[PDB]
Amino acid sequence: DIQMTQPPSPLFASVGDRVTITCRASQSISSWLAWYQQKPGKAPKLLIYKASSLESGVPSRFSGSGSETEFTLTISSLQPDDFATYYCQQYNSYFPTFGQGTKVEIKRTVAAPSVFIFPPSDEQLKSGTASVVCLLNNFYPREAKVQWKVDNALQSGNSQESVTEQDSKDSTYSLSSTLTLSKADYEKHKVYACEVTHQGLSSPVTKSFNRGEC
Amino acid sequence: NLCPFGEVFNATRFASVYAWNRKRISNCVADYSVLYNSASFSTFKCYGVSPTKLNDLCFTNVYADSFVIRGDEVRQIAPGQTGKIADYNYKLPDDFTGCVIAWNSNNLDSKVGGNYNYLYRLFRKSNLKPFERDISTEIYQAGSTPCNGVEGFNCYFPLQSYGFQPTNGVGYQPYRVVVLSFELLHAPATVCGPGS
Amino acid sequence: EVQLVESGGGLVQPGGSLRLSCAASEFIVSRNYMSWVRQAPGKGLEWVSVIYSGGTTYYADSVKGRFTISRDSSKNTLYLQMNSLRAEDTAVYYCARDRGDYLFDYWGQGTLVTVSSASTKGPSVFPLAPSSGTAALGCLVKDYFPEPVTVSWNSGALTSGVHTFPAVLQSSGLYSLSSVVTVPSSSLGTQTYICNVNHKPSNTKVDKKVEPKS
Ligand SMILES: *[C@@H]1O[C@H](CO[C@@H]2O[C@@H](C)[C@@H](O)[C@@H](O)[C@@H]2O)[C@@H](O[C@@H]2O[C@H](CO)[C@@H](O)[C@H](O)[C@H]2NC(C)=O)[C@H](O)[C@H]1NC(C)=O
Ligand SMILES: [Cl-]
Repeated sequence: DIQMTQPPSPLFASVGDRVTITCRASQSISSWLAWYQQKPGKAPKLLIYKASSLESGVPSRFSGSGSETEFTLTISSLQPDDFATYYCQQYNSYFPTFGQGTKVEIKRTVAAPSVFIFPPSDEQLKSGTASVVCLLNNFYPREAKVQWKVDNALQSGNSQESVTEQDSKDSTYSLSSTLTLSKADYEKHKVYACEVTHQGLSSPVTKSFNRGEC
Repeated sequence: NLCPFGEVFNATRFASVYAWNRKRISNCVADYSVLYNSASFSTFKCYGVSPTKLNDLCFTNVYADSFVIRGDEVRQIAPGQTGKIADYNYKLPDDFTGCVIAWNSNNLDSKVGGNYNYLYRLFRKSNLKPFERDISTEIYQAGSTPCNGVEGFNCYFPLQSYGFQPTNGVGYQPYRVVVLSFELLHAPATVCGPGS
Repeated sequence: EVQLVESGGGLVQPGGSLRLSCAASEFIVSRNYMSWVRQAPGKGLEWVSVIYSGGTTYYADSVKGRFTISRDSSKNTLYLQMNSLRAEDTAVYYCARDRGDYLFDYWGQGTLVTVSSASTKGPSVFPLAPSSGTAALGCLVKDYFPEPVTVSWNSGALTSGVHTFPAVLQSSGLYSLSSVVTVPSSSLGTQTYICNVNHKPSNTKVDKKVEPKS
């Protein structure tokens, strides 16, 4: 196959900015490249074919460039309705493939998260499992590292994360991360902590509790 | 008096695949291993005949079809294939007796900024019959609104350009193709090899 | 005017079958390149199958032998017969007009297909209790299926500060979700906070009062 790589999300811009989204084909596809735009809950719609030809209908602020293995989508002045995900796609080969997509979300000032840790409820422990939850509230930008630590040992492979969509009132994110343990192992350990790394914090903020201790 | 193979293989202009050329060859002597032994072709597949024994054989007539396609489309020039080319441009029969010969022609056929003289048929309601040449330019109606010869949404010019360009993708580069068909009818066999 | 409308999607167990359907208008299915493209939740786009107007059909290797594309020109309808479904086939399936060479210039809105062996189950609702200006509290809506649930606070009276996170799919095949709210820590012992959880598929309605721990 041919693998299409785009940059990671999100891309932060404001109304009026000039935005460029790149695309990298793992081999030469000459100029057989397409660009699609997708809003959440809606199907994609085509913007650019043959790498640089505007689809009939698409506003003129959209433009495409490139050949061989590197391509570029460009929005001269970003409009309010241009916040979406953009996929590239090589066509005119035996099997088409898309890039993973690049989402362009709203730009704001850096905001550090407020961090909360929640122990398992006595209700849940009686049922045999323990979920420790760590909340990162209203932060910007999207990138944030949540490191679980149990009796000071860094925990990997037993936590899951979920992020809210960018807030419409203040364009921040919130993050929930659940660490899941058997009840039996939950009580083999004393200190539970999550360590939050984010560019709005001078140093990693840690919130912790000692199991059983009020 | 030799068969005018050079007139087919060494023509300096080739046709678009949708409008493939056909030279009908007859009343001549053909040394096939002139082509067989030159080793200039990235493809030389024969069907229903042994390429070396060809110079011992006679046929009523031989047909040489020629055209340009993409390198990665040369696989479609074979019996039993499907795809844009096989279906809508040039179709071999399942019982094909002939040879399929191809070679990379990027030097001659790739034009900077796109060589928009080489086209293929992109839209067609139905698959071609074998050895059918369709040169229609009727506007293809993809919707329920008749097009009345005017392009527009759902109203597509049926042909697409290859736009052969300098590209480092070999599959995307143009190849010149010669298809030899061997016809054997209840008539004189006017196209013979050296040995007979 | 022009339209592509998918249907036939829904919930099915691994090994099961499902026939997708795409009713077109103004587009004539039998004269177009008609495609199916799918999107796993939160993932990218994957082309599935094509049917040429002339009859030729192609398939992604991930579905060869199991899916079959077809059409009924009497009904101006495209079909996708999916056999031997696996969980990895879970996606929104889009019907798209391919304008030649896998250039998808018109997409239906899509129909979701969930392949799972999980049993339908209502969630358990556990408290995320506030700790000793601003306090955070929440609800852990754990171990339900299928999607979705809804979460309110104080039957809607509380809406400011509320983040209901996207559900994560656990190793067990069951979803889990958190709903949190930040409130003035002064109100903790004076104001009552209840989360109202609704999971229609199992006819579950739960109201959990969240309060600080003694
Ligand atoms: C296609 O042409 C090549 C090369 O031919 C040259 O240009 C022609 C216009 C004509 O003037 C030739 O005399 C030129 O040589 C042919 O290959 C030659 O093949 C002969 C036969 O074996 C050999 O003696 C020569 O040395 C070759 N010369 C070169 C430059 O390759 C080739 O056979 C022609 N194709 C066909 C199908 O006839
Ligand atoms: Cl192709």
